[PDB]
Amino acid sequence: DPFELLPPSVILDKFPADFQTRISSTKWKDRVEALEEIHNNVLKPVKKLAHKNQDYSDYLRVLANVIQKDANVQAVTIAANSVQLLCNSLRSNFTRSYGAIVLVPLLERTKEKKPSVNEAICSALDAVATYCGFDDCLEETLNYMKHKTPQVRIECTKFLTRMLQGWKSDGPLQNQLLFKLLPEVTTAVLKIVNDTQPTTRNTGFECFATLMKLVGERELADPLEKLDNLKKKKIYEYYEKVEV
Amino acid sequence: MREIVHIQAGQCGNQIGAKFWEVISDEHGIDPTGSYHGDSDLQLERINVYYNVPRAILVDLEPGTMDSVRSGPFGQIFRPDNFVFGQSGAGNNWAKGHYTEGAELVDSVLDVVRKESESCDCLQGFQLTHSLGGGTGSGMGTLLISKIREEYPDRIMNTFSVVPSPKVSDTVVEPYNATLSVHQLVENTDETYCIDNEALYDICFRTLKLTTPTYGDLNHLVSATMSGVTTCLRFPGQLNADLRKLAVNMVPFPRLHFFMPGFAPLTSRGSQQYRALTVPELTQQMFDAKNMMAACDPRHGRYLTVAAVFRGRMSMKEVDEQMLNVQNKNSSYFVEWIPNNVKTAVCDIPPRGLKMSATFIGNSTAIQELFKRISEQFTAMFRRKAFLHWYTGEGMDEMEFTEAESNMNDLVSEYQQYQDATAD
Amino acid sequence: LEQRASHKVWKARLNAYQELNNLFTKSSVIPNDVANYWLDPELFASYIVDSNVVAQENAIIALHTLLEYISQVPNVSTSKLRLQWIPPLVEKGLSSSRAATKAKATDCIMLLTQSDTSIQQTVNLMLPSLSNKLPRLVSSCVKCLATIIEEFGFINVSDINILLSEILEPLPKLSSHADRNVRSETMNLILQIYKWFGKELLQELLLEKLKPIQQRDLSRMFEKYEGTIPPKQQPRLFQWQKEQEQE
Amino acid sequence: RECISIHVGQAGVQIGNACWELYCLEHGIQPDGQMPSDSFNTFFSETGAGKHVPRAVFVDLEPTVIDEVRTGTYRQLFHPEQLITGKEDAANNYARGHYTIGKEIIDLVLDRIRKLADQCTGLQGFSVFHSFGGGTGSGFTSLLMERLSVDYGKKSKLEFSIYPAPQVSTAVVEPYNSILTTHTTLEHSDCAFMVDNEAIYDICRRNLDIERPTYTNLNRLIGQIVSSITASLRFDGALNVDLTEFQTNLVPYPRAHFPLATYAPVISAEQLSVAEITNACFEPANQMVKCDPRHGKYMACCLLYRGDVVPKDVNAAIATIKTKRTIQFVDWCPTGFKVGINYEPPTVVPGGDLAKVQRAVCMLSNTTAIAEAWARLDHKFDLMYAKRAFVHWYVGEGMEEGEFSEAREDMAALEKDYEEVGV
Ligand SMILES: Nc1nc2c(ncn2[C@@H]2O[C@H](COP(=O)(O)OP(=O)(O)OP(=O)(O)O)[C@@H](O)[C@H]2O)c(=O)[nH]1
Ligand SMILES: Nc1nc2c(ncn2[C@@H]2O[C@H](COP(=O)(O)OP(=O)(O)O)[C@@H](O)[C@H]2O)c(=O)[nH]1
Ligand SMILES: [Mg+2]
Ligand SMILES: [Mg+2]
Repeated sequence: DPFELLPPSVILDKFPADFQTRISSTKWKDRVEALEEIHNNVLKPVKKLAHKNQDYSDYLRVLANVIQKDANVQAVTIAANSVQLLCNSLRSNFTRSYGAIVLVPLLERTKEKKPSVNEAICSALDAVATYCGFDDCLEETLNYMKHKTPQVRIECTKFLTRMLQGWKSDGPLQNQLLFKLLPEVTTAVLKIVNDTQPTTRNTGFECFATLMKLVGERELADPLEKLDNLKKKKIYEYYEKVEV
Repeated sequence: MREIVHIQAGQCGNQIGAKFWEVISDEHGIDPTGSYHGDSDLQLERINVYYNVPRAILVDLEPGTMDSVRSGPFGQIFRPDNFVFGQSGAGNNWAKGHYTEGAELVDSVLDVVRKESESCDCLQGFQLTHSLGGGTGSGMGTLLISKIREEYPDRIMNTFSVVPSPKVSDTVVEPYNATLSVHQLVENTDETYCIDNEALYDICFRTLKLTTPTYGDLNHLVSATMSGVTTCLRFPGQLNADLRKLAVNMVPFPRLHFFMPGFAPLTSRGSQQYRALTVPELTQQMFDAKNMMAACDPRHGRYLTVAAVFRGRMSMKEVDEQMLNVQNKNSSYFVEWIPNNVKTAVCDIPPRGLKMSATFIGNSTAIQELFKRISEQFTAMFRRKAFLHWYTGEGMDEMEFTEAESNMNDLVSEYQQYQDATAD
Repeated sequence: LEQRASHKVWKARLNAYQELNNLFTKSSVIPNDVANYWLDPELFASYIVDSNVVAQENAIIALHTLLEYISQVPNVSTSKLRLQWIPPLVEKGLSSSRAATKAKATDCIMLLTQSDTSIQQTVNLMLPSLSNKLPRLVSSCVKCLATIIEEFGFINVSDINILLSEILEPLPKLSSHADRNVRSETMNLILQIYKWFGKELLQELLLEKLKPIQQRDLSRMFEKYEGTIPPKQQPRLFQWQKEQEQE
Repeated sequence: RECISIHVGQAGVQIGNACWELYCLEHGIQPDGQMPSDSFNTFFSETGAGKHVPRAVFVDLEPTVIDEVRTGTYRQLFHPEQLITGKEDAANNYARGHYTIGKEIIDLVLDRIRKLADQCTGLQGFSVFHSFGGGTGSGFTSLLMERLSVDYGKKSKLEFSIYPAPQVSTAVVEPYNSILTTHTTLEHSDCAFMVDNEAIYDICRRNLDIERPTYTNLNRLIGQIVSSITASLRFDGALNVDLTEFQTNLVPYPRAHFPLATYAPVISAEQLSVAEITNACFEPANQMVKCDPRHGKYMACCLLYRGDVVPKDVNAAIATIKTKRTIQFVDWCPTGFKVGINYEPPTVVPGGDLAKVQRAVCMLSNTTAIAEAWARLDHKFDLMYAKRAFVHWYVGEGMEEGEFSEAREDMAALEKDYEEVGV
């Protein structure tokens, strides 16, 4: 039995009037307090949001606006933690409109290297992934593995690794993973495996050994041969220690 | 907490019931036609409690009692709809009143009870007068109480039950009926004034020097006691104002809610009271067991709680002094572990006939003497199994008698426990 | 005296109830067309509310032995029965002040509960009675609800989530009810839900909302409980379960 | 700086009448609300039509007492939405005031309080008037105090409790109700002035020369002493100008927040010096709570003079008492007596047995000897609870029996708290 049966709570009435201008203000501390209030006072207490007839796609598109474009790294951190709370306390809601409204912004902001901030952004991306399975993330996660920033490559690839470990789609075969496996997934993971940086390459080595674990170390033996014998024994290193 | 619905059931029920309405109609200045001819505001201040015309329902299986009431003095005032009467009588069989014949009519009664309660601003509770040795007053009364208790659980249940004595009726099934009814009242009522026919005869015989007391003579003692104990309820006053507050300050343990009433001075039917008593004299009619309406000696037990009602113009300073005196000069008779357990109240309007008067409501453990008497008579009857085929024929089981016997003895033991208790 | 079960005098109905009670024990198990207290269950629904406490109790023990004479095939028509019968049983049988009138009414519901596939069709009918004027009724029907669980339990119940919500909803008001018994006997029903699920679930939705003294007593009650979080074996089985065990 | 008054139970409501009667005489306000004449608007608001309305709520679980308000001399003063009544009273049962009956009306009461708080700009807190032994006074107040600590949590709340006394006691279970409310209202009250009805009785028999005082007698005397404490808030004095200062000056321990009030002079209507009245503040006969401060240590002490007073006479009277008596203080206390003066004369009621005096004083002192008062309640409580007497009434109206013990332990712990400070 799922504990989710609890009555739903509504937070729209909780919002204050001086919110829209405060979040869209030029003073950083206005924006911070705005987000920090509705998070600590309004989101953190609740444990289940209202599924029925509640449009959060006005609130969620302003969390995206800050997570993407807001120059204050602190305002980003507290926003991605808000986004996670919505996705966590309101499971089964982020079908497309919600999920897609924050997805591509979150992937852009993995560029952030401050440990606390990468913690919050990635943990939020884990929330949308666990509730949007492979809807829009699989295609767009690949897109941002091809991105120019080194950090977004290693983090969006680690993201595919996180998701792949929790891959348990229904059906015997012919899932979205197989329709695009060799065409897109593998051709994109090799771009990581053959990166200029070692710490980037080393993420690909896991993200390829977590791939073989899912789809058979024999099926992918074709691009394994085209790879260096030297990179091969690093990929195998992770294959032996990686589970799903 | 304003209105009180009144009920009277059985012969005695309608007798002392009508007698009560005679007394308090006068005291409030109402004539038999139902029109105010008084001359004071303290009279109509809380007339809404018992009146609307009385808020009274008249019940009996004996249909003759109908006419004994209406042909009485204030018989014209009662609402015709509130008369609910059966075809045959119960004939001193509690089972007929509780299970068979009284049960068939009890629904019609609840319909009128509902009607009277429906048009009440805020009900307090109910008020039943009846005898315990009968079949209707005891059997149908206790059945009516339970039926009200479950239909009105947010209200108080207060009964004026009179105890049978061989001195007033030689019927030997009365110990059965009364024991069965006490088994009911201990579970179903919040407060019960125990009127003992044993004590009413001994007062009419020994104190009033009447060689043959009649019902009217005993009924005179009752109606005056009732008006005395209901003085707080019918006139403005700080202390013991409503039914619930009274029971709160009188009943420390739910089963031990049987009050020993008594009042002063004891007068005859319409005799001449030339010399008015003094405040210390009235006070010394409390322990005076010749003024108790229950046949018990307060000296043989201990008071848990006491409520005194002094009626008439007098010194509130002197009353406080005399009550504070009599308590500490007899400190071994009032329980120590309930501090300030005696409460006194004064009412300026005296009862008609008297310049001053005083009623003494007491929860005394001596009341166990009364229940001993009923139990010994019940057991003497029950051990020889006399007249049981009456009750069993009406659907009762022999087991019921044993349970009522044991339950009353537990009630006696409880009183004895708190009598021997210590504060230390 | 077959139609005298609706006669005007009480003592002739009292007979017909004893006559019936003797019939359902001495009648044929295969059953005479005379045993038509299934197709018209309004009949016994009337009898349980007899308007005479002594003849009522005799109608309930006749219903009781009727309701165990039906333990034989083919009686798939136990759905109609629980609808017609347990509302009178709860409303005026559990309600009763009589020692035996109550005890046999509960035992009857037991037999109607195990007629069913699960406990769901029983709980949903006897839930409204928690919102009744009379405390001793809600005092009692919370005890009866609590022991259809401790002996049966939740199995073969479609969508349990809807059912647990429906019985957890009144528990805050019941535990703040005036009557001592309604409260005391509500902590027992809480334990019997704890005794079958975890402490985590109750404390998230319910225990939070009670008086602190109350949730202490509930914790003290769980320590004295020994045995696995869901009970390994139920103290009582349903009809389809016992028959499946036999074959 | 606005302050809202609340009156619960007959005690609160009827003492309220005496206080707002006395407030309107001190402020020259008419029974109809008009005024032919700010600091006093801490207590009153204003209509567009020049009418001055109190910032007050009256509550009783029973009409009788409040019905006389809206048909009395001051029926026009209050808005009808301020006077709230139920139908069934609590019947001297804390459980009914707190659990059974109180929950049926608590929301209506809190709602009407919001309407007075919405009219206010800088609300300070609440003054609360209620009995101890009453069912409404004990149960409902403690409930309302819990809910005010939520809906207005970040502000002050002051009590005006009527300590019970057998001379006017209406119930046996008054020790129970007192202990029960004092337990649940201990955490939610910042300061609390007890009023022993016995001392008020004793004073009225000795100095007012009345054989058997009535409630009007006691309430008028009480209203005079309540006015002396709230005078600093209503006329903008120097001492105790807002509700926080009461805690600052008199409360050096959150729990021990029960000051002893002493008032002089009480002159019958059938003048003294500044020194003579100040000596009477250290005479037990004029205290509001019956105890002996000589058996205890002072945690704080304020003097609120009002009338024809010369500030130098005060300092002389202070030095006299500080030298010619031995008022023991605790070592961790300011050994100096705080003082404030308000030159307006003590107003009495036209017709009152209390006479107009030239000067008057009200000494507020948080002495540890007031623990003697708690000991008297606790002892009475112990006797009845030892046999579980009257307990079924409480348990039968939604209350757990354990709550009795949790309250008694909180009272035993408070008695130890008073001891350890004074050793
Ligand atoms: N000094 C003073 N004491 C009062 C007054 N009114 C009541 N008391 C005391 O308060 C105690 C309780 O009585 P109430 O305040 O009337 O009770 P309540 O608050 O109305 O509660 P319930 O009536 O039970 O609903 C008694 O011991 C009285 O002595 C008053 O006007 N002045
Ligand atoms: N005090 C008093 N007692 C009565 C009166 N009438 C009957 N009793 C007593 O009540 C008992 C008889 O019950 P009764 O009320 O007459 O039978 P019912 O008509 O079936 O209720 C006996 O113990 C009588 O002593 C009366 O008028 N006054
Ligand atoms: Mg008769
Ligand atoms: Mg009151």
